[PDB]
Amino acid sequence: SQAWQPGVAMPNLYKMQRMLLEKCDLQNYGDSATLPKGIMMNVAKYTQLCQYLNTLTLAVPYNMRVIHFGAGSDKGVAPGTAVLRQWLPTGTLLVDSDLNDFVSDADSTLIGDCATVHTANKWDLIISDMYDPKTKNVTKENDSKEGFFTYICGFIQQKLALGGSVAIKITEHSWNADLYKLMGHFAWWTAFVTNVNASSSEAFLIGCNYLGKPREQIDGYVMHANYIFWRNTNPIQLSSYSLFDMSKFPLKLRGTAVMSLKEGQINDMILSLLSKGRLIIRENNRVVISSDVLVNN
Amino acid sequence: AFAVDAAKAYKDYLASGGQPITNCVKMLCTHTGTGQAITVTPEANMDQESFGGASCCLYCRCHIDHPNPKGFCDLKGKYVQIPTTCANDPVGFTLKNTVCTVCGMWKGYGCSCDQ
Ligand SMILES: Nc1ncnc2c1ncn2[C@@H]1O[C@H](CSCc2ccc(Cl)c(C(=O)O)c2)[C@@H](O)[C@H]1O
Ligand SMILES: [Zn+2]
Ligand SMILES: [Zn+2]
Repeated sequence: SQAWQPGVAMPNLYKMQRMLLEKCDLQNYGDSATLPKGIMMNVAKYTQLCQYLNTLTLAVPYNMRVIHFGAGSDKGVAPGTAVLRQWLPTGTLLVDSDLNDFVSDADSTLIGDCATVHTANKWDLIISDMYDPKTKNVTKENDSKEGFFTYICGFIQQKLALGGSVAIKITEHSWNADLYKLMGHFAWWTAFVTNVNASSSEAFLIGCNYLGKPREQIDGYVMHANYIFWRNTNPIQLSSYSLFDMSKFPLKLRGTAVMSLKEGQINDMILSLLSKGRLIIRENNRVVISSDVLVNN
Repeated sequence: AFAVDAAKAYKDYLASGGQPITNCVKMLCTHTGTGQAITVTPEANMDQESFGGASCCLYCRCHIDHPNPKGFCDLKGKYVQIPTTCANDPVGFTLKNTVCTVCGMWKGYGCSCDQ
């Protein structure tokens, strides 16, 4: 019955194991889903991610603020941004970014390494597709990767509003232990595999309703080993089925309350509202962004 | 007085038999929408495909200025509905056709204001 869902989320019992890290060997490696005529993998993948995010308790305020890293394709367009703009309520402010130049439907686009991106405001949702194929080296030890993952971890801790959520792409080899540890700072978390791309070790690590403190203590090396163990022992049938029913696709505008509060004012009552998708804590000023430019000869 | 005329160059390359611009971003949708030409969310009907607007704009895709004093783009950040029979070349179709300002449909592809 998984074939009619948008994808498969890591079952909770697998999160509780203490597996050793193994090589990822997917039974359905190299199979492919049959996409609807003329639909790109990236559109299908983001559509299924958004369909799954519709099932979670995302905070959806007025003036929602969403930022999308890794949004450029090698053809210079932004398919994932186009799906996000379709999904998010009209009037949502959407910013995207990538190392390479591209044209986008986002409200603003920054070109450069994500480490150069700075924002004045906090954000309600962070989406990342960033990935370096140089990490797929099967001939060497699979350790926690830094690069753009270091930026993402700091960016969550500094610029994600309390109550906000994230979806960060990982793979067998493209992962970071601190990012898994940060999943314990949300009210709930999972690793989500799209049904269209189930032949790949990619998943989106989803943190749902940021609390700004450790709710649970997660060892990221162990948790990534748990993720691979799940993938190794649970073949996922490739499926496009959910792409053909878009009647309920748009994210529900919940009008979630936005409050400004200071560290000492976050009590158990506030933490409960945050945990239920019913509160966003940040300022509601102007959204201002920038990219650092290195000047040289 | 010199200005690069990319619209003419693309039309002429199309007439010469050149392959249309590819990788326009086609959306999944119900295909039960209003059928209007350029919309805030995908609105294709049964006879249309919906595409991300920026990917269908000649000036966006070629990295050149938009032909307007303030340089504004009518497509970027929106979705453009393209008749399915014309969806092999969305850029050419947006470039060659006009939106009716009263009903929002493409003239000759859904506009019935003249009947
Ligand atoms: N340090 C860094 N800073 C900023 N960006 C970085 C980065 N390191 C890697 N990236 C970027 O991550 C992206 C991974 S691919 C995403 C994608 C988008 C659209 C399509 Cl259509 C497809 C596809 O072909 O399926 C794939 C690439 O665009 C990379 O430039
Ligand atoms: Zn344009
Ligand atoms: Zn008309």
